[PDB]
Amino acid sequence: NVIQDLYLRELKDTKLAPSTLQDAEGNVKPWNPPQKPNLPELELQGPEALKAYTEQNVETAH
Amino acid sequence: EVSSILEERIKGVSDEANLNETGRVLAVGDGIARVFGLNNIQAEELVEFSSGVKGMALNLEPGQVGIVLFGSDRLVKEGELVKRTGNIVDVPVGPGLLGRVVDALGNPIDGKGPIDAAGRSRAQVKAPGILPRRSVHEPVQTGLKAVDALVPIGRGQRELIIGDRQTGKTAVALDTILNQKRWNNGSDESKKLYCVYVAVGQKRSTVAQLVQTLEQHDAMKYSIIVAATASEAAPLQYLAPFTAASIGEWFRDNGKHALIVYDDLSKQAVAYRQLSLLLRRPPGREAYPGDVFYLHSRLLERAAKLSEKEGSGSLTALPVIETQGGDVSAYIPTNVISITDGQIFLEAELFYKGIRPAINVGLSVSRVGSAAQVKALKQVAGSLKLFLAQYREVAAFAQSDLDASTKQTLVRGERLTQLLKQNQYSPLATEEQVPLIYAGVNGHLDGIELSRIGEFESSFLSYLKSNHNELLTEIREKGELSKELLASLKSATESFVAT
Amino acid sequence: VRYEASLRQLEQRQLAKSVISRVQSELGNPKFQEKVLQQSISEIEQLLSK
Amino acid sequence: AKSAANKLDWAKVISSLRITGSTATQLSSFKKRNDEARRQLLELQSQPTEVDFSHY
Amino acid sequence: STPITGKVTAVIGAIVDVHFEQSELPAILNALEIKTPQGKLVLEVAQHLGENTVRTIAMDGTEGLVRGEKVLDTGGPISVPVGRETLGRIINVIGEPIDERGPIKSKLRKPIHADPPSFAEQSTSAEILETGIKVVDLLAPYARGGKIGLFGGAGVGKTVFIQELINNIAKAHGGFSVFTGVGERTREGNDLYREMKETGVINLEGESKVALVFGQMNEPPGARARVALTGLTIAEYFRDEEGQDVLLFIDNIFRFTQAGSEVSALLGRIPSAVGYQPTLATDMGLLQERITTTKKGSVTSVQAVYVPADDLTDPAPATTFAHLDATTVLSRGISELGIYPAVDPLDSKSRLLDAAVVGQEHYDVASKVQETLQTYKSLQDIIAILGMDELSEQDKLTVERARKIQRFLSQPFAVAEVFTGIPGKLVRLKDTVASFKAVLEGKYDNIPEHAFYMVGGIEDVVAKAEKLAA
Repeated sequence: NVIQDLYLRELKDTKLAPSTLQDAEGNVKPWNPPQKPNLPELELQGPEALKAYTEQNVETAH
Repeated sequence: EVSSILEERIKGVSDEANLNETGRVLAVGDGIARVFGLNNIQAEELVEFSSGVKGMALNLEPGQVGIVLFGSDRLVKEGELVKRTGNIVDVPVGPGLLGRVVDALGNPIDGKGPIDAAGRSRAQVKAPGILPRRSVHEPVQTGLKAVDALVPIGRGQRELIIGDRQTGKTAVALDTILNQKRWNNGSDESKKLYCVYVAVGQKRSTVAQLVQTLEQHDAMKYSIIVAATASEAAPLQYLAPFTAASIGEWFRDNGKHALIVYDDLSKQAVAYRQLSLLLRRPPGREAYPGDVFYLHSRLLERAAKLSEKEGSGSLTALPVIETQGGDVSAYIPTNVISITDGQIFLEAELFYKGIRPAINVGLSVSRVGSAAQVKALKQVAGSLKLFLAQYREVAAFAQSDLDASTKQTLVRGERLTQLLKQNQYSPLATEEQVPLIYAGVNGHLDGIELSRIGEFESSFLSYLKSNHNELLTEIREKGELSKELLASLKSATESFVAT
Repeated sequence: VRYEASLRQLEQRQLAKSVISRVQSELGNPKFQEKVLQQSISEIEQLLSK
Repeated sequence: AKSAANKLDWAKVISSLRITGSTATQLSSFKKRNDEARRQLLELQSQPTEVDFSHY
Repeated sequence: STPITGKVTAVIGAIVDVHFEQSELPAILNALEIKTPQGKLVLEVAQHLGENTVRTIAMDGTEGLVRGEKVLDTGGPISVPVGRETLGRIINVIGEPIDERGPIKSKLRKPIHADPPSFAEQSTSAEILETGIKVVDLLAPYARGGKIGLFGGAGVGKTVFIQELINNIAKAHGGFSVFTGVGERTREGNDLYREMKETGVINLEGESKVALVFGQMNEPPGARARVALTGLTIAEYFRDEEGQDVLLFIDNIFRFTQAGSEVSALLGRIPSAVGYQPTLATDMGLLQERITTTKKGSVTSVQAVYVPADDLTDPAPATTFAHLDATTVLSRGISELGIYPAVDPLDSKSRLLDAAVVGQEHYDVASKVQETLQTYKSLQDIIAILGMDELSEQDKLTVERARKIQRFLSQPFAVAEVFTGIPGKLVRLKDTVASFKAVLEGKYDNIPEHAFYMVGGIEDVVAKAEKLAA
């Protein structure tokens, strides 16, 4: 009686709706782009490198 | 869409008025609702709630009748109807549970195929008479060479598979189900064992491998898997071996055979313990109930090989018992060991030593054993017991160098031992077990290096199929070796050993 | 792909809660009187037969 | 290239025999090889960037 | 009508009884809340004793519970927060932040209980974890879907083992994780929290790669029990709705077993298995089934486990051994010997090890290892009494390779820079298979034992042959 009655009103006035795109989007992973590769590692730049490498290995040994 | 299917189902549900006797929960705790009313009610009869939980009535007493709840404690409250269905626990039995994984309740949990039923038979019944019996003499081939010869297998013949934890207990058992595919393929239905694997208090993850492996080898069209999992409650686990055996009874009564592999009674006991302790039943050995014995005994005495009158059928059984490092002196192993006729005892050492299966066949005996054994296999492996038997005791002598005698025994034993090391999940026919063992016995395999044993096995088999597959088919179907086949069988081994 | 799969389930779940929504209307409306009585008389017919 | 680096390292192993100490000969040879092997497996993981709008 | 009033009737430790009014009709698994100076004491109804009177377990202090003090009825289990914004925050057992940065962000909430996924939902493994630890990787590797268990005694570096796996594996994989701490010391929490903040696994902005759920042992026995149910629920949310693999971690899961045992006697449930809860199988069973691979996510737990009295033939570990897929065994002796980790070579076993799943070469190599060590251990007896020169030449050589192998298990870790002080190594699965093989084939018995001591991958083994010579 009541099972049928309740179910008719609910089925008729409310179908299967797909969600909004906006609601879906939020609930999924965002997408971020790639940021900054890298600048290779310094080991002095300028003539700071030049004077220093030449002076440090002047020594050799027997 | 989906709603339509559901719409179909909704209409098929109506208001139901009439209901019989009832009770109302007074207090519910720990899965033990305690009910007021249910005066006249059968012993261990089924009750259905108003919240749709099921129960059984272990306790009947006049003040309160103490229901034991199977499901949730969250749908059961105070002051709730408990309708008396009026039917003691019974579950459907049919032929339709072939290829069907069912829960403890008998419904498909894999979601494949309907249950074609014909009757519902009680989970507990009583074991047939003395006159409903006939001696055990029917072989059964497991596909492992060692088990079939040293401690043969039979029909309505139960004998343990008691061993240590994750040492390939399941591999000893699985090989047999896969071997029962052989009879199934033909059409003599008095040779068809319709296997049942009963996973009790064993999780759904483990079982998912169990089903997967069956499916790959096309063995879910006669295997039945009754499951009461680790998560599923103590009534379901307590009632899982009783539900499974009962399915087997339909087959058995119609004149057929079927086979039940229980895994594991170590877990059946644990569930009875949970039930006893919450209903405050008497204590016993090791803190498991004292009355556990009675439980196991009732289940194991229905596994029997019946008279020809009862159609010439049986319920063959193979319980699997989980040990805590090889303890057999433990209260639950000890009960089962006395009840059943035979044991197989797997060993941890063999496992570590890279021999898998790690079945150890010296400490295996079958009480009834070889009365059920193929004639062919008895001739070529009587010898085989006496050769391996000496080698164990003479392997208590270890290397520098030894007597001329002692060293010989090790050479013979060891080639045989590597022969009986086999890969798992690989069954064998009667026509390919019988030639190999004869090679060992007659010392054409024990004249050949250890390393080359594994090689020898396949080559010799192929060599026999190419030259004379007539002798193999003859061997198989006669079931026995005649002097004309025994002449030939030596001749053949010689040409093969030459190459 | 996961959420699309999830969505077919959700759609049914929205209809579950909808049953609750008609339930509210029944107890507000004189369905609260009339259907309780549809229920009562059927119980009278069944119980007379016992 | 990468093989020139690895040939040149073996010239440097026998060089470190002739001088005393090999304080940054070794530290240099190890760094060069190492970060060369790392960029190579890094590249095997690297695919061009595409989105499959005709399957998913 | 449902009363919103209960008056407390008996405080006997953690057990708190309430006297609800007319019409209440109590239901198990509800949550009662009592206003208290220490917040809101949560009570999880675990019995009704009849006539509107529950017997409940406390999740907060009862050293200030006043009798006669009003007890509201909240209903069902408590609801924690789940999401992806629930990562890299420290969440209490009652669901509240002890990391003190406003509330733990939500979208949706679910309760600490969940029904276990049905047979139809279950699906198999197909991915193979690689930990980067040479002993685990050759003799028992884990696979996603698995319920890994780190069995050992005390002093075998239990936290350190658990720490190692986060240092490597956690960064590597594309999924998020959940770290759950069950009943552990105030030192250990802080050690985990600092070390991984620095390593960037914990970040103050959400959407991390771990979660933190610290439940501690100076909280009543019921809280220690339901810290685990709380963290687990975050992982189910990942798995199903947000469709991401989890590499869950729980610590120490004996505090979960031991906790149930405490409130078991007092609730009336007389001990079984000798000193343990009679509900040991089912509580485990429910817990383990939630952690699995289904139609979407694969939640592969790494669980610490404590073996009491260093004896693993005792009923509490033995029951568990069944429940876990990929056991390892650790011991005091191995750790002290200088062999890191203390994992034993023959006792590390998986039910996920197949000869095809890990490939034929791998399988054959790990079997040879299992044999050579086992001959070594049989020979120990002979060598003790008889002497080492009354061994055959085949035997003597197996002793020798087995010694090389035995010291080829030793690899230092970064999180065991409190022992050796030498950072960790990453060792690829193929590199373990190839270097062990070489020893066994007899082509790499030119290498001494100490050059397999303290090495990474293959490249390392070669590098150490040169160093010792000079």
